[PDB]
Amino acid sequence: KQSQALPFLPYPENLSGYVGDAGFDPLRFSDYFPMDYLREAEIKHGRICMLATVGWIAVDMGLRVYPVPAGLEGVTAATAHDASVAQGGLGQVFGWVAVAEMASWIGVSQMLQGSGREPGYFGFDPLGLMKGKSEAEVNNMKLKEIKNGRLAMLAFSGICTQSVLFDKTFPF
Amino acid sequence: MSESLPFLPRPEKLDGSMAGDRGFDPMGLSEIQQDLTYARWAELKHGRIAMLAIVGMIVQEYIGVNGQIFAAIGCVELINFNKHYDGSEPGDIGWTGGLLKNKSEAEIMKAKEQEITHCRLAMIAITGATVQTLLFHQPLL
Amino acid sequence: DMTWEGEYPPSKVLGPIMSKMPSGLLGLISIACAAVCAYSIAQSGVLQQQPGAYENGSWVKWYYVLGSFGGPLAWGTHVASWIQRKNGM
Amino acid sequence: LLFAGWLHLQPKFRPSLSWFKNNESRLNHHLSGLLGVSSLAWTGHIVHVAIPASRGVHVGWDNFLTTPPHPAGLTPFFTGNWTVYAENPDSASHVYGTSEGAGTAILTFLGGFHPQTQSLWLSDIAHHQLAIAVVFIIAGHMYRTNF
Amino acid sequence: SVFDNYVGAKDFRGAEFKFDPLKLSETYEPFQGWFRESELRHGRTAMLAVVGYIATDFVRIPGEMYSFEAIPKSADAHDALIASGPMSQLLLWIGLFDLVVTAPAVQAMGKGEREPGDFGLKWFAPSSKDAFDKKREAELLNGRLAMFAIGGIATQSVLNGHGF
Ligand code: CLA
Ligand code: CLA
Ligand code: CLA
Ligand SMILES: CC(=O)O[C@H]1CC(C)(C)C(=C=C/C(C)=C/C=C/C(C)=C\C=C\C=C(C)/C=C\C=C(\C)C(=O)C[C@@]23O[C@]2(C)C[C@@H](O)CC3(C)C)[C@](C)(O)C1
Ligand code: KC1
Ligand code: KC1
Repeated sequence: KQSQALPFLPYPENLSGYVGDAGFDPLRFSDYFPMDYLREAEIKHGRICMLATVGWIAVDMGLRVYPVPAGLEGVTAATAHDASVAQGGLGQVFGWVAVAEMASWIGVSQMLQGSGREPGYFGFDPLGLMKGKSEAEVNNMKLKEIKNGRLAMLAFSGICTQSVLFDKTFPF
Repeated sequence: MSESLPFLPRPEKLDGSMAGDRGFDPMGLSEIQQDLTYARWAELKHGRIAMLAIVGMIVQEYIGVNGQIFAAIGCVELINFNKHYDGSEPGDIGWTGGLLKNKSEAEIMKAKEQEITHCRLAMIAITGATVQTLLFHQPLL
Repeated sequence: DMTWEGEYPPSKVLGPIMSKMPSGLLGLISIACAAVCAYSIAQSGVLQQQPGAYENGSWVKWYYVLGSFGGPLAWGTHVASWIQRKNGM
Repeated sequence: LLFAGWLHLQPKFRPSLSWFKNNESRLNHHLSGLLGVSSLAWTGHIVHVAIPASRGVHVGWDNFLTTPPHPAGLTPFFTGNWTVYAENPDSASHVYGTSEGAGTAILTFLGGFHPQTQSLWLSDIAHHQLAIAVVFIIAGHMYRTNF
Repeated sequence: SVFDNYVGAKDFRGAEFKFDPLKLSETYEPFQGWFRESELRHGRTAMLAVVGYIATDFVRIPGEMYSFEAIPKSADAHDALIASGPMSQLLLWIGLFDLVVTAPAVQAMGKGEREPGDFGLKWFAPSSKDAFDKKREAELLNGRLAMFAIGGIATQSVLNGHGF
């Protein structure tokens, strides 16, 4: 009845499944927006930032692709966006993200009209890793994804701001 | 759920009865058609033309003649005009060399499966072969 | 379905999102959209008359165009704030 | 169009009565595709074909893939530096149909008339049609279709 | 009826002091839960403010931007730290707290599921509600006195210029 993260606010009451729940949501976006959309957005914000904070850390700590293509030679992670769109690069990344996001949009749109799809469910599990696991263990691994995703969202925002404001690379 | 896109439900008219059925209709184009006979007729014909256009672009540099080809394809499409609207088997106009009388209908299905995967591949290839011809203007290399 | 009687419509005419929002939250959002639109119009006015910032349409900023469309959003959220208040939120 | 009228009377291609009553999907397409996309495509014609022809440049089907309509060439569009397309318009002494006195801007808001032809600027018509295109494409996202 | 719904009808001698001359709690009877959540908020702010004016006049935090050479007594700590950053840092986090915590707290108070003034600090809170009610009037009386104390300190330190 009371929120766990904020034990003076009531429980938001729309978070009752949803493995990463702290009862946290004070502004009650779960009251106004569908929780299937909100968890799909949290998961997608999470696994993008998990790749992004590892890709910003790797590029700032040396580690270019070898051999380096033309136009990406003296370039850090804070200047690799515009240098890659001039080289080509992100133009092909944008093309294949677009055909993934247009196809996943039909997944999100059919999830909000039924279809029983879990938010943040694609078929992508090629290395097994869920070969008949129990639902208490499936929901535990889903909690590890949301917790690590929630950390990398705050981490990338720290890394990207500090690398541009104080003008340094990631071991500041 | 769909085979090709496992996060999507399987399309209702895309049960596993035609060749090449990977459950791939995300935009739902098959919901409004009464049958997929005319669309398979168009998928096979686009693929068979693309298969000849791939080899036609290979043997054009590795050696109006094509005006006789469009006149020859046009005579075949004129005499078999009603077969696209009869309701018959898509792609079949009886142009086989006796090889299609063969093993049972599981083998006829895998012959149609070998055609429609070659049809779908050559449409991606002739789109690629003509775009990177118009941009770079190299034959190959 | 969406027909209604009396002095105020029910909450469901606001769509599936704003029908659940409080009237005070929709009221404060409306002032926030009105202030962003009024700031965007006034700052695009001073960018038009600045002699180094108007040439070839350089007075057009993307955040001031997007900010100026808070005007119709301030109209609608204050209408929606009234409807939630009449419906007891 | 004469084959399509024959085709959509054949028994497998006759559309159902519910397809004719689908008001939400028809307005969405007719605002986007019929109005907005065609206005975007007509902006594609007059930027690529008509405004070079008024600038003394021939752009036809033989050379339109290898001749950019602007010297900056579509990188100010994707970087958001859209003021490059309004940099130098045609002069007040531009001889129409020739390159003498001719500008390179493709999307202006000049207003008034070209002084020789006493007619609208083609760069104003292109920026008109492009702004009309965006408004109608947006307007075709109002109604509830399958999504 | 605010004196029976809420606690704090006391004076400095502990006698019963029903103090509402303008009768604002009867003119604005739905607002009296907001009136107590904001009286405590004004009270708990002024109690930290009166300590933070006196403790600044002897101790600074050890940075050079906060040093005694930069800000002379305590009254220049506001204006000589606006562009510096520390006033913008507390404006962010208090304003983030008031948007994310306090604004959902005052709507849960209006719905009736939390008490006004309660932000979850129940560690040293006694049970046996009258004992808690005695702690709230001690918070209120020290709060109401500090609201005049920070009014007195910040006014007298400007017209007279003296510290403490
Ligand atoms: C380029 C930007 C763009 C974007 C972001 C969208 C986005 C959308 N369109 Mg729109 N569409 C566009 C351009 C765009 N469209 C143009 C220029 C036209 C002609 C006017 C249309 C014609 C159109 C129609 C007729 C309909 C939509 C609908 C929709 C909505 C589908 C909701 C969903 O999640 O569907 C699930 C996902 C899909 C259907 C996959 C396609 C989604 C992409 C974004 C559309 C393709 C855009 C463009 C042609 C491709 C290039 C962009 C990029 C990928 C490189 C979504 C808001 C539907 C709607 O409900 O509107 C209210 C609808 O009925 N669109
Ligand atoms: C994007 C996809 C698309 C496109 C391009 C079209 C295009 C068309 N359809 Mg539509 N149709 C579609 C999807 C589409 N349809 C869908 C999804 C459905 C089912 C829901 C239909 C169902 C349908 C039916 C039942 C019919 C059509 C018809 C038509 C034709 C309309 C007549 C015409 O040619 O004038 C095109 C006109 C122009 C291009 C110029 C517009 C001129 C107007 C006057 C401009 C004025 C507005 C201006 C910009 C602003 C106002 C000015 C202001 C200052 C006052 C046109 C070819 C009709 C037809 O003729 O079929 C053969 C018809 O009967 N359609
Ligand atoms: C009304 C509250 C308040 C405000 C607005 C200020 C403001 C200021 N203080 Mg002061 N201070 C306060 C209370 C306050 N103080 C209290 C109660 C004490 C005694 C502990 C102090 C002891 C103190 C010292 C030793 C110094 C300052 C200094 C300063 C100045 C800049 C740096 C700073 O923020 O100090 C840091 C803040 C503190 C050291 C006090 C900690 C805050 C206490 C514990 C209450 C917070 C509890 C509460 C739950 C926090 C919630 C935060 C919320 C966002 C979640 C700034 C003008 C510095 C200066 O040089 O002045 C010019 C300096 O050296 N203050
Ligand atoms: C309890 C709590 O929590 O809070 C309380 C606080 C408080 C304040 C007391 C309360 C209240 C009363 C409120 C909120 C009253 C608000 C009214 C409000 C906020 C708004 C009307 C806008 C009208 C029009 C006609 C606007 C635009 C109309 C138009 C046509 C445009 O903008 C055109 C334009 O856009 C385009 C088309 C193109 C652009 O390029 C250019 C421009 C920009 C010109 C509440 C409700 O009690 C909540
Ligand atoms: C399957 C179809 C396909 C083809 C046929 C193709 C071809 C080329 N890619 Mg692309 N590509 C993808 C697909 C395809 N690529 C996918 C799925 C991704 C992940 C989203 C992707 C990402 C990148 C990045 C970051 C770069 C990149 C490049 C090249 C370039 C190499 C020339 C060479 O090898 O000498 C040739 C044209 C680099 C470049 O030079 O761009 C100018 C470059 O930096 N690609
Ligand atoms: C948890 C996230 C977090 C980060 C990442 C962060 C960062 C910085 N804080 Mg902030 N801060 C809080 C949180 C965070 N702060 C909180 C919860 C409060 C209480 C409301 C708070 C208050 C103050 C005050 C009074 C000052 C202050 C400053 C700095 C500055 C250099 C710090 C250093 O290196 O010692 C860096 C950017 C000082 C400053 O130099 O401003 C120019 C300064 O005077 N902060």
